[PDB]
Amino acid sequence: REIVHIQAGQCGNQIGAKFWEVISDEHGIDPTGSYHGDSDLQLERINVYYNEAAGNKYVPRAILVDLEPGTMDSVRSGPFGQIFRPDNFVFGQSGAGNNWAKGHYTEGAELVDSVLDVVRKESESCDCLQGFQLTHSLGGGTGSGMGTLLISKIREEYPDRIMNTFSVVPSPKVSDTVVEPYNATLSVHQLVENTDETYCIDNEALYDICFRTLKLTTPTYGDLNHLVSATMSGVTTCLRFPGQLNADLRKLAVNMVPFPRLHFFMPGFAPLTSRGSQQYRALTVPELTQQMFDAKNMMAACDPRHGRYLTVAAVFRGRMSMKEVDEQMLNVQNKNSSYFVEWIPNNVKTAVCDIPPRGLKMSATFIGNSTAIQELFKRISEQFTAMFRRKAFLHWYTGEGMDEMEFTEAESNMNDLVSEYQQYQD
Amino acid sequence: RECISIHVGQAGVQIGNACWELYCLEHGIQPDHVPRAVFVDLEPTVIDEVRTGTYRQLFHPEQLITGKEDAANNYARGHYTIGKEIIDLVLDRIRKLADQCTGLQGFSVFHSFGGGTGSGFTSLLMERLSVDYGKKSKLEFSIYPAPQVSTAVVEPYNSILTTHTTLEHSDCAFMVDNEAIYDICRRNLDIERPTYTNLNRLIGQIVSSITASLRFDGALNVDLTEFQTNLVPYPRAHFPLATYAPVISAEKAYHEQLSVAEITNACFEPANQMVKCDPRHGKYMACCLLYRGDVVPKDVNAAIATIKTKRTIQFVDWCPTGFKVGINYEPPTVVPGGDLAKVQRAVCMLSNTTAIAEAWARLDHKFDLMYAKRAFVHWYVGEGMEEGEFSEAREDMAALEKDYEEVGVDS
Amino acid sequence: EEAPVRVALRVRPLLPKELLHGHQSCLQVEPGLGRVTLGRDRHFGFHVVLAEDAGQEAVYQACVQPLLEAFFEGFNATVFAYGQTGSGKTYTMGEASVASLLEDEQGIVPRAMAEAFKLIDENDLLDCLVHVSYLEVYKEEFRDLLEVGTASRDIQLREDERGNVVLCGVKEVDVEGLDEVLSLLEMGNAARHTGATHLNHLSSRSHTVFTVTLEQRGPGQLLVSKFHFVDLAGSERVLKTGSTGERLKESIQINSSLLALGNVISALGDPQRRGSHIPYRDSKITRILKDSLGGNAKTVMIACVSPSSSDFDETLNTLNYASRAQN
Ligand SMILES: CC(=O)O[C@H]1C(=O)[C@@]2(C)[C@H]([C@H](OC(=O)c3ccccc3)[C@]3(O)C[C@H](OC(=O)[C@H](O)[C@@H](NC(=O)c4ccccc4)c4ccccc4)C(C)=C1C3(C)C)[C@]1(OC(C)=O)CO[C@@H]1C[C@@H]2O
Ligand SMILES: Nc1nc2c(ncn2[C@@H]2O[C@H](COP(=O)(O)OP(=O)(O)OP(=O)(O)O)[C@@H](O)[C@H]2O)c(=O)[nH]1
Ligand SMILES: Nc1nc2c(ncn2[C@@H]2O[C@H](COP(=O)(O)OP(=O)(O)O)[C@@H](O)[C@H]2O)c(=O)[nH]1
Ligand SMILES: Nc1ncnc2c1ncn2[C@@H]1O[C@H](COP(=O)(O)OP(=O)(O)O)[C@@H](O)[C@H]1O
Ligand SMILES: [Mg+2]
Ligand SMILES: [Mg+2]
Repeated sequence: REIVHIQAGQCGNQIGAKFWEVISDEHGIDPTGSYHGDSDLQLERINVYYNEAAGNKYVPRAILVDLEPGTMDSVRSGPFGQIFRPDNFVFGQSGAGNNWAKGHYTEGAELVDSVLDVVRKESESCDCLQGFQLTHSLGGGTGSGMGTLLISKIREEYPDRIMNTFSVVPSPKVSDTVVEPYNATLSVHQLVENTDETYCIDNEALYDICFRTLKLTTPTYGDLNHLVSATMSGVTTCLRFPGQLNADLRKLAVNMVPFPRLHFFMPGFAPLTSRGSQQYRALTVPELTQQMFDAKNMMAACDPRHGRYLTVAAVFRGRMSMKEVDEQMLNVQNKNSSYFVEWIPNNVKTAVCDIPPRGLKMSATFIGNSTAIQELFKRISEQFTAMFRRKAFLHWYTGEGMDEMEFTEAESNMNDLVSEYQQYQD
Repeated sequence: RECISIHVGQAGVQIGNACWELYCLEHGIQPDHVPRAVFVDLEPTVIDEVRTGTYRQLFHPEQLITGKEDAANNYARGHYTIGKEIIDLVLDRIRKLADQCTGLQGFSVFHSFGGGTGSGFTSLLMERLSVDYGKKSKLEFSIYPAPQVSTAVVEPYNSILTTHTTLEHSDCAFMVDNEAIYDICRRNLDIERPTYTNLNRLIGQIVSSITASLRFDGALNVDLTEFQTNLVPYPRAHFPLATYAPVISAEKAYHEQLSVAEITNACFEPANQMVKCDPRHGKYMACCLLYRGDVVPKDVNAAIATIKTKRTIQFVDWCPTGFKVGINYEPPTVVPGGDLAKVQRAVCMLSNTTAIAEAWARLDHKFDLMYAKRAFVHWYVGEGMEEGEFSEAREDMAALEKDYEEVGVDS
Repeated sequence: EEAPVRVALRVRPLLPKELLHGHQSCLQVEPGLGRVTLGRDRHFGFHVVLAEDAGQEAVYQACVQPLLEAFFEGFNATVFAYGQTGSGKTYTMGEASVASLLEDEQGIVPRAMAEAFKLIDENDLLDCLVHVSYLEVYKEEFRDLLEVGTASRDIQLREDERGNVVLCGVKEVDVEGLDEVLSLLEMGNAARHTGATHLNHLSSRSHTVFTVTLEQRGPGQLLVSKFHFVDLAGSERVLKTGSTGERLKESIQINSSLLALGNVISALGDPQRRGSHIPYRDSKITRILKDSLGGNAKTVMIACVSPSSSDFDETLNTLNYASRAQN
């Protein structure tokens, strides 16, 4: 089973960079070098995220897309800047303007067909394709406009596979681009009709974890991308190793969403410790069962306690007992059982791998869907319609082919997407 | 003929892994005859477990079947298109095994409901076997859904659609659940790490009490075909409950002044029978036993007497006696990595009760709650289903529970 | 300005080829009592019940004549053709019907444009302009039927700040006569008879969209009325399970669109659910009926039911659908 990876945007570029720099270390891959796992267990399923060419090189089957050559030139000169086949770099020399419509109408359309050529080269390059990994951000037409333009051509091209969306939704109180939030509405207008799975990521929860719970003072972005890389690495290839009870992307797709409105997801990585001090003899699923289900250790900007739960998708890994999996899950089904909505009896999905990570003895990964994302996209809707009105620095978008009706239909689509969760909270 | 068997589902494949380890130890099967069964799964990884280290060298590998497509844990997708590409090769391999055997006995089927993958493939597999080899023995064991210890989100819908194919394609059926096996591993095994690798040993222990050294070299046989019309009252394919009693440790449980009658009476104690079908109101219609080890049959026709004279575990009114006594000479066998007892006599049991409809209510109301809001329907529409099959499955369970209402306790 | 739902029921008379196989009847239409005897026990009431002796002018005077006043008073108007394939949906709409030669045998479409110009010249004080638009919906996509071809990936939907459904990429013709209307609908049907000029692979399984629209302006009160001619797909359901590999997506289209529309009308079924979220966003034909379903609009439901016993359970499913939605 085979999956490829998409990188759009500078933030998506950094996310993908640290992701490959983690996941190649899990299989034991020297950058120029080869497999070096001391067991054969790291080798048995490497056809997922790699392709053999010469017994030494193992090329990551990935996509390199930006509207600026300097960011990917910084990537290719960095730590693992030799592991990519450089033809996979795809970029125009044009402006990386922050308009969604710049990346979706004109200055993305200059670069769509090359990306389509690369994904048609790499889809049927090898055996049966499984899914697609979209890492991008909403804070740039690189990720917002050209990202949704890519996957909107993909789902008309490939109606079969799974569209993993890794989005960076701008946090409301820490909004580091003042001219941003139109791009969020335009992005989410054409996410909800194309993908199936979106693990929305919010930066302020990462600052909350690494800066409050972890006592590491400096919030260097390498640590943030390191945490997001650990989060996504506790999803896919963890379920593509030997496991006691293993799943795939499609099982979580059938488990989590009620409806085919595809009902966005909240990721979470369980073991978070201060660097050396937090050795504490509290190491089990149980401590991790409690660590996943708090207001922190949740990458949503919204508070996940404030609202119901739809589906707990827990991913466990390490040598462990299933009775003290299901017993802890019954405790979660009984304590918070008020906002754990009752008419779906099992709200839990269990994913068990055999292997630990490289250094840690046991770890877990949480994937969530609550009604609390209503009180994140309502806040984004409020920040949209607040400074939609005065229009005085809105006329950047009009001359790029964007019309007046598109914004309002995007508003209504995102707003009744909020309204269905306004319904199902009760 | 050793009931050439099938296995499907990661539960089914691993439970056959431990069961098959018990098989290849209990006869002194060296790693140098032939494995007399097949392993089929829609994921290659669970099969490549055994195809990597232990028992890869044992097996001729040219006869196990994998599917390179998706896992597809939903009854619609598992029954339909994504499992269509595998069924024919499986049929040709099992007909090769039907040709190489001579005077076979039947089919023991190991799968589960917990996920659509080992359910719909299982369903049309049993359907095609009823077309091909319907004048044979069809025994099926599936792992029953949990009432509240459940794992899959989509846990009901698979089993609800699976209640049709278990009706008109097998006759005897076993549905043992995880929950009270965890209760066994806490209470009577006396460990606090229950992993599936021991539950698989327990089901392998109960099937090794059914079949293997009984049929293979030895002379005191008790027939499978003398079960399938000695365990149903009436030929609606009812659902007996099997229970392996001496689950005590060979480490701490040195109650070594032990006889047959203790575990014999412990075959009828409520909180030990691996399902939530205690005789609170369920009554007994047939309680065929199998003993292995040492038998003074005075213990048999004294334990039967002292159960008969309780008037608390009341039998069926119309069924006068329903017993059949299996006596085998050979003891069970303990795997060195295992945990079982190594006791010179041992008793498994099996019996059909009334209160299976209680677990059916536990599954049925659970189905109807999420059915009421039209919960997950778009996946099953996306692999070609309809509302009418849900309606037929609902009324199928209704007909089954009415049948258990009349022909059971009511006279 | 918000009105409840009006319902019209019409039986067609029996066609010969559905009788030549030796079929019989299963209905007993009670026009005064307002229901029918389906088989023996099924007695399903409605608003307007007509037997198998009805013309297009009878349904026109019964329902469209109250619709025309509201359309000439600034209210939205929508009629839609539901029923079995062969039960007479194309006859019920009768977009500029021709082959059915007799004057009582063409449908509402020439009749509304025949009665428009009697009041257009009388309403010459207010600004009155009438423009038309004829479209097709199939495979969860669109088709400009006033065009020989335009890519459905290039045509998308919109929505305005007032809160109504807006279209783009659609040809508009300010009409001044019935000749232009029936010419463009001759061409519309002549360029999509089997389905957008292509080999009929159940072209009646698609949806087709037509819309008449009148504006109102003098001190300049902008209240624009629409007179929709919606023409739906068939009421039947195809099991289809293995037909051509994985290409049962046509069944996915109609089954998803009508389960979505069924959840919409069943959300109007229980009055507890009519304060809930109405899932228009599952299908395009549901989004085009968003402002059409209630609000300031005007709604007449017509489900072409079958007379014979050969269509017994399918007409039962149709009557169940109308009893859940017929309102
Ligand atoms: C022997 C050992 O485990 O020491 C750890 C360690 O003590 C802790 C502090 C590590 C340490 O990580 C962090 O503090 C951290 C910093 C920024 C963002 C996220 C985490 C560690 O950096 C992390 C790292 O742990 C790993 O090696 C995991 O396999 C990790 N892989 C990488 O971090 C990695 C390193 C080099 C290149 C590429 C990747 C992993 C685990 C799960 C999923 C993905 C990756 C190492 C050795 C340690 C330190 C350095 C202290 C912890 O994090 C992870 C992901 O393992 C935080 O708590 C976990 C486990 C430990 O408590
Ligand atoms: N007792 C026992 N139960 C198991 C074991 N493995 C899994 N189960 C349970 O049985 C159910 C069936 O396992 P699955 O892995 O879903 O088998 P499947 O339905 O064919 O689906 P796949 O994942 O594709 O194999 C699971 O939901 C588990 O809850 C096991 O080893 N022992
Ligand atoms: N956590 C994290 N967020 C980032 C990083 N770089 C950028 N972002 C966020 O991503 C948003 C958009 O970045 P992006 O669109 O990729 O940059 P662009 O491609 O040049 O437009 C910005 O608002 C940043 O807040 C990073 O290294 N780490
Ligand atoms: N009530 C009716 N009165 C007279 N003719 C009818 C009636 N209903 C259907 N027909 C005839 O049946 C023919 C085919 O019906 P059609 O409208 O194509 O069915 P549908 O559009 O529902 O598939 C039409 O040419 C029409 O003349
Ligand atoms: Mg399995
Ligand atoms: Mg027709």
